[PDB]
Amino acid sequence: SDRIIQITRGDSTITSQDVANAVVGYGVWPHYLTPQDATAIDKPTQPDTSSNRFYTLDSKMWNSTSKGWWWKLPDALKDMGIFGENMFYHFLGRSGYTVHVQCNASKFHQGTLLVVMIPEHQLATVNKGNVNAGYKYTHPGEAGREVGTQVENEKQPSDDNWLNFDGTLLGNLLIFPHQFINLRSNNSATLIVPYVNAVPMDSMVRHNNWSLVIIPVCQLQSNNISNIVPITVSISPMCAEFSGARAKTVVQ
Amino acid sequence: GLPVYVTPGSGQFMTTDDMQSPCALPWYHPTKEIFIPGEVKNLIEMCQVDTLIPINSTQSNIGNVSMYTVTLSPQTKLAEEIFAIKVDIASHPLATTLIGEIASYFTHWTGSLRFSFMFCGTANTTLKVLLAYTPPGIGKPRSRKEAMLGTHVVWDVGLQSTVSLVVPWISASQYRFTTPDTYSSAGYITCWYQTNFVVPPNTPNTAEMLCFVSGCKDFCLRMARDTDLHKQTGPITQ
Amino acid sequence: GLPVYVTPGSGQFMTTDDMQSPCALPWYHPTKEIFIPGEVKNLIEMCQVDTLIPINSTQSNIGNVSMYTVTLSPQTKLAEEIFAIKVDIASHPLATTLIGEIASYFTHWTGSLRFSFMFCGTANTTLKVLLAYTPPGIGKPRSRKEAMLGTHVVWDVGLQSTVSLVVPWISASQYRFTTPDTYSSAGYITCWYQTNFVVPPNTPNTAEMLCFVSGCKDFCLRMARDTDLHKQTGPITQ
Amino acid sequence: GLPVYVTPGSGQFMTTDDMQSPCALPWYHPTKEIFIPGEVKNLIEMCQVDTLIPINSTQS
Amino acid sequence: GAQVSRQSLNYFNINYFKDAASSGASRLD
Amino acid sequence: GAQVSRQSLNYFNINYFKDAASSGASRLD
Amino acid sequence: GAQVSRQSLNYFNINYFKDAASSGASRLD
Amino acid sequence: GAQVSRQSLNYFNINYFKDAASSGASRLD
Amino acid sequence: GAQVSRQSLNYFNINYFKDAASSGASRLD
Amino acid sequence: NPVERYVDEVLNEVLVVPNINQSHPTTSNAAPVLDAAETGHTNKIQPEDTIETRYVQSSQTLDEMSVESFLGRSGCIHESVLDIVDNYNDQSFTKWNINLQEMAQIRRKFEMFTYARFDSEITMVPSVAAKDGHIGHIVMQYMYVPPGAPIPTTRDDYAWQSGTNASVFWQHGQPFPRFSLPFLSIASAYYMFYDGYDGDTYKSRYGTVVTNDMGTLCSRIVTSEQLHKVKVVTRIYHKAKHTKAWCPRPPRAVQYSHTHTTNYKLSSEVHNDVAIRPRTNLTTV
Amino acid sequence: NPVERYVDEVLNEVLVVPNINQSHPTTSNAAPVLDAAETGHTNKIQPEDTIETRYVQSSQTLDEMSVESFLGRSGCIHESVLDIVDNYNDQSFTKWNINLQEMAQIRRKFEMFTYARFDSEITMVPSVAAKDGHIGHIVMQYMYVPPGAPIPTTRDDYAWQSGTNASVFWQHGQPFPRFSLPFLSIASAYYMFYDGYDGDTYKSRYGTVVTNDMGTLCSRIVTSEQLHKVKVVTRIYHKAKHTKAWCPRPPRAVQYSHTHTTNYKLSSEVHNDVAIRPRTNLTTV
Amino acid sequence: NPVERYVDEVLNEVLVVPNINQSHPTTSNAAPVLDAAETGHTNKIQPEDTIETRYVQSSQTLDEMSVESFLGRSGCIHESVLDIVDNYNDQSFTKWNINLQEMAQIRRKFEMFTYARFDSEITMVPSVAAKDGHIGHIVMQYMYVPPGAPIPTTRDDYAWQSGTNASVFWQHGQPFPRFSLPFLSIASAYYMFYDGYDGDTYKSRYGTVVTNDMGTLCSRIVTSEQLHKVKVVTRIYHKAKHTKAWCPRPPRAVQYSHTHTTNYKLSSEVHNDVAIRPRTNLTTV
Ligand SMILES: Cc1cc(CCCOc2c(C)cc(-c3noc(C(F)(F)F)n3)cc2C)on1
Ligand SMILES: Cc1cc(CCCOc2c(C)cc(-c3noc(C(F)(F)F)n3)cc2C)on1
Ligand SMILES: Cc1cc(CCCOc2c(C)cc(-c3noc(C(F)(F)F)n3)cc2C)on1
Ligand SMILES: [Zn+2]
Ligand SMILES: [Zn+2]
Ligand SMILES: [Zn+2]
Repeated sequence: SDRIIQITRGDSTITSQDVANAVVGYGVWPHYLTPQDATAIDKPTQPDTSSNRFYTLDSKMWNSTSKGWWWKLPDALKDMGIFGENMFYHFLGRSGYTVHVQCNASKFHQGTLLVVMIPEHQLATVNKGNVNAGYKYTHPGEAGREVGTQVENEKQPSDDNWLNFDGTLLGNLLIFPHQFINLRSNNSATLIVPYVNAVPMDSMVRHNNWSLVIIPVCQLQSNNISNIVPITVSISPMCAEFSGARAKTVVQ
Repeated sequence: GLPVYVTPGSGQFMTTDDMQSPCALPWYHPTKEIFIPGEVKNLIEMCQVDTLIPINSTQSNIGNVSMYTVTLSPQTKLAEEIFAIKVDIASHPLATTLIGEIASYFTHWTGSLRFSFMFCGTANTTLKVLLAYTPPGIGKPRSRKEAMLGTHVVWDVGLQSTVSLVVPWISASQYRFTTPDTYSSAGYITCWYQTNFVVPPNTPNTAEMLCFVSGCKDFCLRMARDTDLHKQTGPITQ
Repeated sequence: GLPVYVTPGSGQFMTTDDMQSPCALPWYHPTKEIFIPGEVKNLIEMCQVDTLIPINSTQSNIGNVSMYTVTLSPQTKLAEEIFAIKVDIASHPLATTLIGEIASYFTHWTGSLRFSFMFCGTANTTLKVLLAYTPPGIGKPRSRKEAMLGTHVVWDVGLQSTVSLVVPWISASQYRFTTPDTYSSAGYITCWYQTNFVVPPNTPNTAEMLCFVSGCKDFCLRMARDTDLHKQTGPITQ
Repeated sequence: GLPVYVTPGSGQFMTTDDMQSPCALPWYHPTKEIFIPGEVKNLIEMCQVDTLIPINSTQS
Repeated sequence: GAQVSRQSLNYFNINYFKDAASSGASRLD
Repeated sequence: GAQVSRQSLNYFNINYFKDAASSGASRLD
Repeated sequence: GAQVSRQSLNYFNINYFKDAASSGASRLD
Repeated sequence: GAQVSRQSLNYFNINYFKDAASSGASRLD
Repeated sequence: GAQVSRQSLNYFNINYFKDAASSGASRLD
Repeated sequence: NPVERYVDEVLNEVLVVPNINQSHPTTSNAAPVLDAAETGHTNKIQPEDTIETRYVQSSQTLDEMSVESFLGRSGCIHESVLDIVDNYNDQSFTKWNINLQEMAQIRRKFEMFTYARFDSEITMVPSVAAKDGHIGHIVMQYMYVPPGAPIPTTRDDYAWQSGTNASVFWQHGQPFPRFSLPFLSIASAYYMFYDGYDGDTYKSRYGTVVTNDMGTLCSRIVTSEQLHKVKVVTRIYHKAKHTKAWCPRPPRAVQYSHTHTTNYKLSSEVHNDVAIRPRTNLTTV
Repeated sequence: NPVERYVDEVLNEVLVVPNINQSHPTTSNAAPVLDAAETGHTNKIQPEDTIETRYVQSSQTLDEMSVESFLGRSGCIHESVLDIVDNYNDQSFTKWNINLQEMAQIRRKFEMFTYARFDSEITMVPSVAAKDGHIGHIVMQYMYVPPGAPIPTTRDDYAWQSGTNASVFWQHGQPFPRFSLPFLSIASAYYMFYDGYDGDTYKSRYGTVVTNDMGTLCSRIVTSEQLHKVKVVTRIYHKAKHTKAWCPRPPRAVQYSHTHTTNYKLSSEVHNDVAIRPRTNLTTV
Repeated sequence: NPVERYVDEVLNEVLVVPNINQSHPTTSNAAPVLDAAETGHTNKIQPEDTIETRYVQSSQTLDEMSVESFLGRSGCIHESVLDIVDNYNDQSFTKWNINLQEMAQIRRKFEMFTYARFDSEITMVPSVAAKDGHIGHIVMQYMYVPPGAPIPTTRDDYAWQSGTNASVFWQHGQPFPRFSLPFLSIASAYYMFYDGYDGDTYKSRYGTVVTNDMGTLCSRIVTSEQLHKVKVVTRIYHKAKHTKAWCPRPPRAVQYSHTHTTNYKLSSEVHNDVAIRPRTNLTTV
C-alpha cells in the first residue's frame, strides 16, 4: 500500500498508515562528504547508528487559534543523545535529516498544516531598525518557537507567519521542500533533506542549516474540540559526521 | 598601424551589452566549487512549481493566512458562484504567486496555466464543484450555465484531495503582455457549486479550499524588465 | 578601415592590467644574465622556512632579544600554563614572522601551520611539555586537561633539541581571511607542563625556549593586497 | 596592443551607413514568423501594377 | 563568427555580436 | 586564445584576456 | 572581402565596405 | 609575431612590438 | 601585405600602407 | 557541432519548449486531473489531458529565462559622492564598505536564490557637476582595499600609492571604466542568506554581514585643488557573469530597510506594505 | 558561389532587369495591345509588341528598389527635450511613449505596406546647448521601460537603477550612441494598419494604438545640478534591418494629424490639401 | 601542449599544491616530530605525521604567489609637480633623479630580495589643476636624460630637442602615457642592497647610491605661457615584468627615512617604531 510507510534509522522504527508519499529535498539523498569537496584535513568521526536515529521533540498542542511553530536544525537536537554530544565537542559538523511530523485526529476533523524545510532561514525583526534576531531566540532547542506567544523583547524575531518571519509571502514557501498534513488525507509528513551549505562542513553551534516551519493554513475544526490534537516531531540525523575534536563547548 | 573606423555606439555603456574586460585580480584562483543540492539553471524550473494564490485577499483578510483560503458550505440556492479571478498571470490576485512574481520580471508571456485546488474539509464531507475557464471576447459568466459552456472541469471531492484545471493557451497572438493590457487580457476562471457541500450530522458546516498555480510544459516568458511588484522609496542603510 | 567598437574600460589605467607597450629603448641589448645562487621563483619558498616568533613581546621585552624566548623552570604547582597565542597566521605575535609578513600581503590563507620549539637549557636539564591546538568554536582552554582534549603533541626533551606541532587546516571554509576577522579566527596554541622542569644540583634553575613557525605543503595565500604591517607617514628623501 | 590608425569618418553618424551594433535585448527570441499572403520584396513589384491617372484634375 | 568563402578571393562575412538583430543590412532576394 | 570552429562557417570564440573572469556571458545549459 | 595572395608573401587586398565606391585609389594600367 | 598553437583551440600568443621588454607578464615556473 | 613565416611560430611582417616609405625601421646588416 | 551551437546562440534557440500534441476524447478510470498536493509535488498534468487539443509546433525558447540572463544585466549598486563644499582636503576623497545590498532592484533578484556563484563585471559612470562654472581637468582614482589593507585617511595617504591593491585611474573625457572580478568568496558560493552568527552570545552578529565582507572601495579626485568647486558622483554598476544559483526562494514581498538583514517594517494597515491589492470580494475580477 | 554573390553585392548587380529584344513588323489577329482592365489584372504587354525595337543589353539593377533598401535608411523619429529653466529636479528628466508615428518622412514609407517585420537600429544624436556659457560634464542616461515596468517620477527614482531594463549611458564628447533591437511584437509582424478595436463598445479604442504599444523611453541628465543651465535635445533615429513587408497600399495623400490614426483634415479648397496640381484643362501639358 | 598550458594560465592552475593523504595511528621509534633547528634546516614534517588525517584533494594554486605576480603590480614611485605661481619660465619645467626608493609600498616589496632582474612598465598619470579657471591646451614633454646627457636648465634649453634621448609627448585629453624599459643595469641584476663603497676612504659613499644611478627624468609644459595658472602633477607608476629575484631577506620592520640607505630612526619607546603590538603577558591571546 502506498498509504503506509515504515522508516528505520538506527534502533528506531517509525510507522504511519496514512502518508502522502515522502519528499527528498532537491532530489538529493544525504551522503557523506567526499574527498573532492572536503577542506578540513583531520579524519572525521561518524557515530553511525548511535547518532543517526529518530529523536522525538516535545509535542505541541494544535488548536483553533494556533498561528504556527518553527524549529531550527541542528539547534533542535543540541540535547539529543550522542548526536548532541558530538555537536559541542567538535568545531565542525555535517548532517542530513529525515523529518517525520505526526498529527492524527479523526475522519470528522478538518485542518491543514503546511510543513516546510527552509535552508538558511535568516529571520527578520520588525520595526527595530538594523537590530537583528538574538542568538538566544534562534536557538530555542527542542521546544522550538510557538508563534504568537512570546512577550516581545528587542532582539526577538518577527512572528508574522504570513510573511515567513522574513519579509516574504507565505504562499510561496512551497518552493522549498514541503508537504501538507491535510487531516482528511494523511496523519503525517515525511521529508528527507541532504546537507545544504556553501561549505562542506560547519559549526553546529553558530550556524543553523535548516529550519522546520509548520503553519496551520486551514484551521483545525471539529465537533469534539475537547479532545486535544497534538503535533509531534521526530527527526533523525543521517550521515552525521564531525571534525575538529576538543573540549565541550558550553553556550551562554 | 591598421586603419580603423570608429563606429557609432563606441564608448557607450549599455547595461545589457556583452563585452570582455581586463581582470582586476590577475592570477587569482577561485575557491573550488563543491556540490550543493538544489541548483537552478533556468527560471522555468521555478515557474513549474505550485505556490498558493492569495485568492481571498480582501482588505480584511490581507495579512492573515485566511487570505489564502476559500470557504465552502451547504447552499440553499443552487449553482451559486464561489470565486472569480482573471487568468492573466501577472494580474491580481495572481501577481504575488511565484510564477506571477517571475512573470513580472518579463514583458511577454505565453503557454498554458495549471490551477489546482485542494479540499481541506473532513473525510466525511462531500462536494462537486465546476471550475471554468472563459476565453476572452466576452464578459465573465454571470451563471454556472454561462460558464459551463467554456473550458471546464467538474471536480468530485474524494480520496484524492486535489484537482487541476488547465487554462490552455487560447490567444490570437503567440504571446501576450504580462502587464494588465486590454488587447491581451486572457479571460477568467470562475468556480461554481455543481451539486452541493454535504456533511453527516456532527460535522463542521464549513470547510476551506486551497488554490495553487504553476505553468505547463508550454509556459514561457520573454523580454526581461524591472518589476513593479517591489520598490525602494528611500536609502537602504547599514 | 576596419570598423571597430570602442568598449567600456578603454583608455583607463588599471594598476593590475596586463598589456603590452612600445619600448623606449629600441635596439638596446640587456646585460647577459649570470648564475646567482639563491634564486626564488615563488613566495611559497619563503613561507616554508622557519623564522622566530616574538612570542614574548611584552612591552618591557620589545626591543630586546628576550622577546623571542620563553622561560621554563621548576614548578611548585602541577600542569601550569606556559604560553598561549592565536593560530591566525597574521595576528599578533605571529604577524612579524616571515610567513606572517608575507601573509599580510594577501587577503586569504589556507593550509597547515608548522610550529617548532627548541629547548635552550643544559644537556642535563629534563622536561616534558604538552603543546596543544584548540580548533575554533570554543574559548582558549583554561587548563591542561581542557587543552589536551584537542590536537596536541607531548614533547619530551632529550638529545634532539627541537619538536614540532602541526596545526592542521581545520576550517569550515576552504580559506580564511588573513586580517583579524571573527568568522575566520582559527583557534589557539597553548603550552603546558606535562611533568616538570628537572635539573641536578649546581645547574641553572631556568632555561629558555625558542619558537619557530613556517607553512606545510598545503599552505597557500590568495588575493594580493597592500600590507598594514608597514607605513610611510612622510616623504622619503635623498 | 595592435597599433591602429583612426581614419577620417570615424565617430561620425551617416544615416545611410551599414554597421553592426550590440543588441539591447540579449537572449530575446522573436515571435515565429507565419505565412502572410501578399509579401513584397522589391518596389518594382508595385510599379508594375496599373493605377488610375487623375488626368482630368482641373481645379473644379 | 565568420562565413569564410574562397575562390584567391576569400569572403569574410563576420558577425561581431551574438544576436541576429546586431548584424547589418540583409542580402537581396 | 581562439576556439576556431569550421563547417564554410568558421566560429571564432576569442578570449582577449588571460583570465576566465574576463570573458563575456556564458553559454546555456 | 579579401583577395588573399601567396608567394611566404601573402597579400591581403581588403574591402571593408560592400560598395566599390568605398575602396581606395585604383591600381595602374 | 604570433606563437600559433592548435588543439580546435588555436592559441595566439602575439608580440605587437619588436622588443622583449614590450610584452606582458611572464608565464610561470 | 604580410610576409607570413612559420616554425608553430608564425611571423607576420605587415605593411599597412602601399608605400615603402610608410613602413617602420629597417632590419639590420 | 560547435558551429550548429553557434547558430542557436545567435538565434537564441538553445532551450526550446515542447510542442502541444493533438489529443482526443477519453473515458478512463485513470484520472490525471486528480492528485494530492499534500505529497508536496506539483501535478504534472498537461493541456492534452484536460481538453481535446490540436497539434502545434512550439517556437518559444527558454534562453532568456536562464539564470545567466536573469542576473546578467548591469544594475546600479552604489552612488559615490565627492562634493567639494568648503574643504578640498577633507572632501576630495571617500570610502565605501562594498556590498550588493544597498539598491533594491538587483538585490531582490539575487535574493531569489539562497546561494550564488559568479564572476563580476563592474562598470563605473562618473559625472562631474560644475558648481562654479568650470571643471578643469578631472582625474579620478578608485582603489580596492581588501579587508586588512590600510585605508587612506587623507587625500595624500601613502596607501594611495597602491603598490599592491588594484587601482583604476579614469580621466574625464575618456570612456567609462570597467573591469572583471573573479568569484571572490572563501567559500564555494556567496551566501544570499545566512541563518548563523559569528559567535554564540547575546551579542554575536546575525546574518550575511558575518560572511559577506568584501572590503572597501576608496576613491579620490587625483587632481589637486582647483578654483571652481565640483561635485563628482560616481555610480557603480554590477553584473554577474558565468553564474550558478541554488535553492530558489520566495521573492522579497516588502521594502528593504537595511543591508545584510531581512528586517522590515509594518504600518498599521499592512495591505499598504505589500503589492497585494485588496479585492472587493471573492467574485470581483 | 558565395564569392560570386559577394561581387554582385559590391557592384549592386544582384537583381538585373531584362533586355529589350529586336522586334519586327507584324500583322496578326493576336492583339496584345487589347485587353480588359475589368479583370483586375495589368496588361503585360511590353515595348517589343507595340513598335519595332532594336536589341539592347540592360545594365540597370533593382537592388536599390528592394524593401531592405527602401526602409533601410536612418530617419528621425523623435526629438527629446530636457530644458533646464528654473528647476533642475523637475526639468532634468523626461519620458516618451515610444512610436514610429510622430515624424512624417519615415512614417509614410512604412505605411506603404499593411504589415512589416524587421529588426531595428536606433542611433541617438544628443546636443547640449550652453544657455549660460558652460556645459560642464554632461552624462546622459536613456532607459527603456517596457510596458509594465516602473516609470521613474523624479530624477532619483529607484527605477533609474536599471537592474533589469536596458539603459545606455552617453558621455558628452564620446561618439553617438547606437544599438540594435530584435523584432519586438507579440505577433508575427508589426501592424502598419489595424481595422479593429480593443473591445466591442462605443468607447473601445480603434486603430494601431491597440496593437502597437512599445513602452516608454525614459531619460535624464545623470550629472547633478550645475551652475549654468543647459538645454539637451536628443534626436532619435530609426532604421529597419532584415525587413519584410506585406500587402502594399496607397501612399499617404494628405498631411498626418495624429499618431496611430489615419484621421486627416480638409480645408474649404481641397486641392490645397493634396499634392495634385490643378490643370488648366485636359490639353494643357 | 602549448594549448593545455594556455588553459592553466586562464584558470590560474599552473602551480598546484599537493594533496593531504589519509594517515593512520602509529607506534614507531622513528619520530618525525623531533629534530634539531641547530642544523639550520626546517623540519619537513607534514600533518599526516602528527595526526590521523583524511584524504583531501587540494585545489589551491600558487600562481598568485609567484615573484612575477608579487612584483607585477603597478605602484606609484614619484609625484612630479609643476606649479605655476609667479614665473612661467622658472616654474614650467623640472627634473627628478630617478629611483625606486621614494615610495614605501613598492620599495618594501623589492627589498624582500637582495638582487632582482626585470623589465619595467612605466605608466604616467598627469592631472592639470585649474588654479584660475581654465587650463587651455596642455601638452607635456617627459624626457629621459641618461647619466651624462645634457640636462636642460631653462624651458627652452636645446636639450629639449631630444635628438637622441627618448621623449614622450602627452596631450591633455588623450589616454595616459605608457612605455616599456628593458633591464637597464651594467650588471646582471639590480642591487636591492649593496654592502660596498665607491672608494676606500672615510669619505667614500656607501650603499646602493653607488650602483643604482638611473639618470634624470626631465619634464616641461610644452605649451607656452597662458593667462590662467595651472598646477600639473604627474604621478609615475612602475611595474616589473619578466622578473627574477635572488636571496630573500627580512622585510623592512621600521619606517624608511632616506633613499638608497637602510638608515632608520628610533624613539624613546621602541615598541612604537615597529608593528609588534605589546602583549599583556605570555598567556594573553
Ligand atoms: C555576495 C557579494 C559579492 C560581492 C562582490 C561585489 C563586487 O564588489 C567589488 C567592487 C564593486 C569593486 C571592486 C574593485 N576592485 O578594483 C576596484 C577599483 F578599480 F575600483 F579599484 N574596485 C572589488 C569588489 C570586491 O559583494 N557581495
Ligand atoms: C511598429 C513599431 C515598431 C516599433 C519599435 C520602435 C523602436 O522603439 C524603441 C526605441 C526607439 C528605443 C528602445 C530602447 N531600448 O534601450 C533603449 C535605451 F538605451 F535608450 F535605454 N532605448 C526600445 C524601443 C522598443 O515601434 N512601432
Ligand atoms: C633598481 C632600479 C631600477 C630602476 C629603473 C626605474 C625606472 O626608472 C626610469 C623611469 C621611471 C622612466 C624612464 C623614462 N624613459 O623615457 C622616459 C620618458 F618618456 F619619460 F621620456 N622616461 C627611464 C628610467 C630608467 O631604478 N632602480
Ligand atoms: Zn569657464
Ligand atoms: Zn566658460
Ligand atoms: Zn573658462
